[PDB]
Amino acid sequence: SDLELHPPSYPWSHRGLLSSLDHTSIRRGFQVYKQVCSSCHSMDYVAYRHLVGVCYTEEEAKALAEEVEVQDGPNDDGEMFMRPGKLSDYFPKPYPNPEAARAANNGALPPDLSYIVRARHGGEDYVFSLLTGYCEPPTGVSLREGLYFNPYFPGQAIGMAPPIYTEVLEYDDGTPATMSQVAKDVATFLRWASEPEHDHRKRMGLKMLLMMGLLLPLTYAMKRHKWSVLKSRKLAYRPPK
Amino acid sequence: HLVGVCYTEEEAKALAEEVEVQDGPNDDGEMFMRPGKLSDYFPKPYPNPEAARAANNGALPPDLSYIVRARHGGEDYVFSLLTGYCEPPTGVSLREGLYFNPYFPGQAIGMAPPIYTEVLEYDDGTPATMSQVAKDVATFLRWA
Amino acid sequence: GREFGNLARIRHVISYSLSPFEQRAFPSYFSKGIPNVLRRTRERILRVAPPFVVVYLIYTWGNQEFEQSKRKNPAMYEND
Amino acid sequence: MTNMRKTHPLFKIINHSFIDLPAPSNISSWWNFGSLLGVCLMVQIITGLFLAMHYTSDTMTAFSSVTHICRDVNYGWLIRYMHANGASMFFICLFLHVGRGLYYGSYTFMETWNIGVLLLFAVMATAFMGYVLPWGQMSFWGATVITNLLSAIPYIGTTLVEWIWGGFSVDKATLTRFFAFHFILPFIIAALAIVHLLFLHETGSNNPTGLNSDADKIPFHPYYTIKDILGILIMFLILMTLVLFFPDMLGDPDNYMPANPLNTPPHIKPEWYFLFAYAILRSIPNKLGGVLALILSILILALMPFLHTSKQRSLMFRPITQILYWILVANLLILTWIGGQPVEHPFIIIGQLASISYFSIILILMPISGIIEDKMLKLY
Amino acid sequence: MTNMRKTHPLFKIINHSFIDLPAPSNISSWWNFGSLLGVCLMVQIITGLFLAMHYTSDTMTAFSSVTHICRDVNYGWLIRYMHANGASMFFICLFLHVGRGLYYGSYTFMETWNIGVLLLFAVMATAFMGYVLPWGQMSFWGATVITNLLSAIPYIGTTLVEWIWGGFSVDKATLTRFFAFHFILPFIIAALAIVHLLFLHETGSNNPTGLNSDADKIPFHPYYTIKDILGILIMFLILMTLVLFFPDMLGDPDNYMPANPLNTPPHIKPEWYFLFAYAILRSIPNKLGGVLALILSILILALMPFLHTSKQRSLMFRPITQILYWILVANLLILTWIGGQPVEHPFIIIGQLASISYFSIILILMPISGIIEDKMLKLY
Amino acid sequence: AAKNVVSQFVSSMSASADVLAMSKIEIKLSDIPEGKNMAFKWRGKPLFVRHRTKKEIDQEAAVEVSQLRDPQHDLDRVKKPEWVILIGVCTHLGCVPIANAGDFGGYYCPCHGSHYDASGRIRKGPAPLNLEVPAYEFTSDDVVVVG
Ligand code: HEC
Ligand code: HEC
Ligand code: HEM
Ligand code: HEM
Ligand code: HEM
Ligand code: HEM
Ligand code: FES
Repeated sequence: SDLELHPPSYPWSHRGLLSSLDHTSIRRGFQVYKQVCSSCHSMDYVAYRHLVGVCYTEEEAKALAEEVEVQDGPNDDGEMFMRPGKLSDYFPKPYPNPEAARAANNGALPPDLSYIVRARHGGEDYVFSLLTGYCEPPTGVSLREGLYFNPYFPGQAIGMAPPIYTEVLEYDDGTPATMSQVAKDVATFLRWASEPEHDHRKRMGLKMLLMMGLLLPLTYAMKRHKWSVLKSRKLAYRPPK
Repeated sequence: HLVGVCYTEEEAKALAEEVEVQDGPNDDGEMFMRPGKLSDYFPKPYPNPEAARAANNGALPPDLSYIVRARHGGEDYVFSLLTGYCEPPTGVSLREGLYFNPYFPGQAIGMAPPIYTEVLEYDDGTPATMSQVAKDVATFLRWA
Repeated sequence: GREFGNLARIRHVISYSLSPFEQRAFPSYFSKGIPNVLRRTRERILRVAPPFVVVYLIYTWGNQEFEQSKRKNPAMYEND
Repeated sequence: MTNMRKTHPLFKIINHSFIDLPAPSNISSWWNFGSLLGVCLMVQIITGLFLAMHYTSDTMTAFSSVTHICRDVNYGWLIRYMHANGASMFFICLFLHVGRGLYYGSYTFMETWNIGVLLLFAVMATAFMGYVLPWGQMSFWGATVITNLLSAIPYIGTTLVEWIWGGFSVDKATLTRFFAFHFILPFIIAALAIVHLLFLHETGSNNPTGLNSDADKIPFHPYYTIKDILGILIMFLILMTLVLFFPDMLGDPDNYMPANPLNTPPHIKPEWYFLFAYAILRSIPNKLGGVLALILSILILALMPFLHTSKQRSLMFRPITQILYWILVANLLILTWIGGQPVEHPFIIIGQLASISYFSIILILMPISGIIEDKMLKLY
Repeated sequence: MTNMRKTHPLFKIINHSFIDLPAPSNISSWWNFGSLLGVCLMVQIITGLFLAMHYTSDTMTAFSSVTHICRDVNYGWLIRYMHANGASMFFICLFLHVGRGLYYGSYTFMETWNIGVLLLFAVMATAFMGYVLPWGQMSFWGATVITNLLSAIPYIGTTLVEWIWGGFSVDKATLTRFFAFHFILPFIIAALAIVHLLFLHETGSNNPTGLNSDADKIPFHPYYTIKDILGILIMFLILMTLVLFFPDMLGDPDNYMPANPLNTPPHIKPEWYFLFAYAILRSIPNKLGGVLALILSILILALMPFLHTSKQRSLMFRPITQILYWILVANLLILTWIGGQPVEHPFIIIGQLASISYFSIILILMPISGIIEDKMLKLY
Repeated sequence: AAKNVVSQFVSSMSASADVLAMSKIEIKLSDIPEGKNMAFKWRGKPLFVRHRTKKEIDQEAAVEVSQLRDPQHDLDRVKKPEWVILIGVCTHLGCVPIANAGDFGGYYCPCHGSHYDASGRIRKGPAPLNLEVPAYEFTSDDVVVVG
């Protein structure tokens, strides 16, 4: 069907005008991506050093980077070799090229989730509604293998199997990993991944509002000084008759 | 680039088709070999310069696309280098994998003498002496 | 060629002004700003507003007409 | 001694154009807007220069360079979104400047008006190629659609489009030459703005009453200096609340995907300030008709000084033409709304009626109304 | 009435600058050269614009884009070699323009001279970063050497060089920002040339006799119009024979290799128009002293109007200072030769004596010679 | 406001985050065994590190300063003589020296045959100068910070 279903507005902790992101939720959503979403989706523009000072310390992010193996080279014989990862390494590819993703995902290409709440209408609301909106198809419509019904996906036939259920991973802080909690955490993490400057942007905006609230009446007062020399000027016509 | 300079369209197409080049990816993301085409560039002998250094005893054979314009003397330097391999004088000790060439800077080149008399057979019946082959390849390098 | 001194010919006109340090920058700002703004908006509201009012009506009608254009016609699938 | 301000040959021009310039005392805040445009131009140039130290005009690396600017350059996201929202602020100030010129009869300064419409064409071309530059999905498909409809010219159109492309489609050569042209045109815009200021300064500015303001003129400094400073501060407030709080309310989300030639978007738009012209371009079911409709929809401002049939310059004392002017602003907003809508019912008939009404109000209704208004004052 | 050439506000500027401008009748072919510079500047801009249509400022593809211009773009080799040999022609015309100004006493037009010195600094910086742009071996190593001499500045130099580099050495960020700055500086050069012409037309131009040429002045059109067109055509003859017959007699062969940070060249030089400054800097056995020697060499060229101690303006009637001037030009030729030589015997002592004689001739010998001439002519 | 704007644009012209990440090396640690040198990658250049013995230290210190091609002793090349850290680029044509080769028992270049000792000095070959030593910093002995 060509009819579309808009996702609703959720009360996010960063929804407000000066409201920053909850960094524990970004840490939990990074764990959700690492354990679930990294098998199919890529994060080509995010590195491990971006996690320092946001969700993890330097040594925690160093351990996270060294858990994986990165292709590197050329060696002195001219051959490629695996090495442990470091902080300057970006997040590992699931597939070496998109045609391998097409072959491994029944013809569908799992998109790079680095701008996925910036490239979709709804933002993180759309991601939450897509992850928590898998349901049985209604009567009249039928779907084949490799397809799953999702009313928030355009066309209502998504090639992605439902990846999140109750207790799909174990959190580091002991939070109960329900489907809604895991989806909210990964939506917060994807919002941070699309907008890493978000808290700094809102702090800059707060300083800008304070500075403009200081400076606009003062510049208005200077203008009205230099113009109130003219705005009380009185004229008189005195013809000699 | 050889069409209209040295070869015809079908001659350059046969020259391209007689070598096998790299193509990919296919529908399942696997690299594969294919016959060459006219738009294909000349094939690299090595995939990376470290493999070239490993194969050529440390030394890296340079890319000869501007080797006339990147050397002082131009094709005179190439003709003097290719025809100027001589025995070293007394007092000069030369290691393995190095060859005396007085036109090379430092007089110790890592390239073995690559051309001799009947080093190949020409298509037009020109006798393949060392000087003729060196002059022909210097003219080709000046064109390149 | 066109500067102060040769702009216009003015006769018998007296101007009075005072220093900006002598007078207030906001002399009765609200108590005379509000009726002046009300006078200006009542002299211009009938010329300005009704085009934008009918833009709002056309916008709402077009959006709702597109929404019922995407609506399924119940007259179909009635014969069988 | 010697007055250095009125004698030094570099300070004499600065004095005559900004300090001792006789300006009308009663010009409203609308007369700020052109100065804002100049400031916006400088802002764009400055931000553009700081985008040019990290941007690469290669189709493999353009999106990667833009993401590298946003993520790794210190405050690079700030400069990029300042550049984008400053282009939007440029078009806001440009539209209000043109509306001031239309309302107050400032088009009788004919040379200034013609240099203006040349500047408007140059700014639209610069913004189009700049929007192509990040090489997103939306940039590639907008460039493809605009050049494909530019191919409608008979007997030269396909050759001209393949010459502009440098190939069979929108490719690497198109992006690199668009980077060069987008770099070079704002300096031509600055030179044309200098010519614009000269052609205005031969005769002074207009006032909202439309009368000869020679009896009441004041120096530009300090009155319009501090007024322009206040307008600059307010425009900076709106620009920074557009950048720091709602950085994507005016852009399209689909530009954050990489350019896929295989995948077409379900709905193709230019950015909002082109949108009304796009609506006019699709109000005629003929390719040449739509192209000429767009060209005359921009060039009707150049045709405007020959349509003035009234004995009063401004619209301050002309209520019927005021009503027609606000109806014109109304259906310009309507065409802007239609241009972002897909081509089904009732958007097609609304856009056709809006384009017909736009051309009939500018061409027919305003001179007839001016004749009627002259008849009411016992002048005709 | 219909004298539009002197009533139209745009056309009267071109009239007053190029048609009815009173010029001295007796100015030689040397006075052509500055006009050539403007034309050469335009040529550079035009060629650069087309070179900007296919060049990518990425370290992995800058050399590849240059080879693609020279091989695959239709007449792209012609555009590139016209750009390089036009840079050489621009510096030839700059040297002859500066030599005319030094010989004929034209430095007494002090504002024109100082705007010229700023123009010369801007053109040298533009040509340096433009030579960095093709990303050969010599481009990278010359940029590294010149930035290290900039790092010789105490207590702020190292942080300034890592700020200009955008990192630890010459790299991707340096090349991209050098492309941005190399694009933007010639338009500032054009604006400074407009200021140059403004100051000169304020003061009038000089003649080879150094006398007041108000008694015998001719219109610029058509005399100097056809004379500068003849000069432009001669300059295009020399430029096109340099492009089409000897394209590499001024360039360096090692720039035809890709940039290798691992391999250093055996001898590192800049281009020929920087060789005299390189020899001046290299002669003093210190870093900060050599950088100050280069800066103060161009600064004593700027300081030249304060050293004129003669009652005559030009050198036409001053044979001793003529001899000193030709010794100075000869010394500049020697310094240009030494700058292209490596540091062995006797090039160090020849360059040291050459730089010492250069500063002694400019700072000491010429005013003493002018005083001796004033004694010999019985002036005082 | 003008301070913050100018400072932000100047800081934008400075080094980016990826360049600052690539400038510092991961921990070299004490993985170097006795006699063996190992090579890492740093700024597109090889970096050799080696443990050094006291007999080799005295053998390198026996060679004087002014009598060589370039005046440089062994004592000012390294701060602690236990380790030697150097950039592994041959300075003739930009090749890579071979670990533990040559007549001096140091490095040897297979490109044109430049003999290097344990200190990186040139003694036999067409190399115009030495192998340069980076400026490193000594923390506690489990970590050495070069870069
Ligand atoms: C392999 C089974 C995957 C897992 C694990 C995850 N995703 Fe995925 N995703 C996959 C495919 C094959 C597709 C494309 C399907 C199609 O029909 O296009 C997707 C798509 C998405 C999208 C994009 C939706 C859109 O409108 O384009 C999103 C936002 C998405 N997937 C989210 C997502 C998250 C958050 C995951 C971790 C829990 C995740 N996916 C895992 C394949 C697979
Ligand atoms: C493998 C044995 C090669 C054959 C076949 C050819 N060349 Fe070569 N060449 C080779 C090496 C390993 C090197 C570098 C050695 C060194 O000491 O640097 C070279 C070098 C050159 C050069 C560059 C000379 C210079 O001054 O840099 C040239 C111009 C050259 N070789 C020419 C050349 C020609 C024309 C060949 C075909 C007949 C040829 N070489 C074959 C290795 C090998
Ligand atoms: C000479 C000065 C200018 C330079 C050097 C310049 C340079 C650039 C560069 C490099 C980009 C790509 C980076 C990006 O994606 O934002 C860009 C984008 C853009 N530029 Fe400019 N620009 C200049 C002036 C202007 C002007 C005057 C306008 C307005 C008409 C403009 C409008 C745009 C737009 C709309 C974009 C797209 C922004 C986006 O990605 O959303 N530019 N410019
Ligand atoms: C590139 C963007 C533009 C800039 C920078 C610019 C600049 C200026 C400036 C500085 C002024 C004088 C101050 C003022 O009166 O507001 C002005 C006035 C004017 N401009 Fe522009 N302008 C631009 C676009 C245009 C366009 C597109 C037009 C034509 C529709 C135009 C027509 C005029 C007119 C008629 C005036 C006279 C105002 C009056 O006296 O009423 N300008 N412009
Ligand atoms: C704004 C106008 C200009 C643009 C867009 C421009 C652009 C370029 C570009 C893209 C290159 C690299 C292509 C190449 O290597 O040939 C280049 C090279 C160069 N440019 Fe410019 N340029 C401009 C003006 C100038 C000026 C005024 C000069 C000084 C006379 C100059 C001097 C050079 C030099 C010396 C090179 C190196 C030539 C070479 O080694 O191949 N450019 N320019
Ligand atoms: C950017 C390159 C330059 C351009 C385009 C330029 C342009 C011009 C032009 C068009 C003239 C008038 C025609 C003439 O007399 O030759 C002129 C004259 C002059 N220029 Fe330049 N110039 C340049 C560089 C310089 C420099 C570097 C200096 C300072 C050393 C300088 C100082 C002068 C002087 C003193 C005159 C007066 C000539 C006289 O009356 O004797 N110019 N220039
Ligand atoms: S490159 Fe190492 S010995 Fe020549």
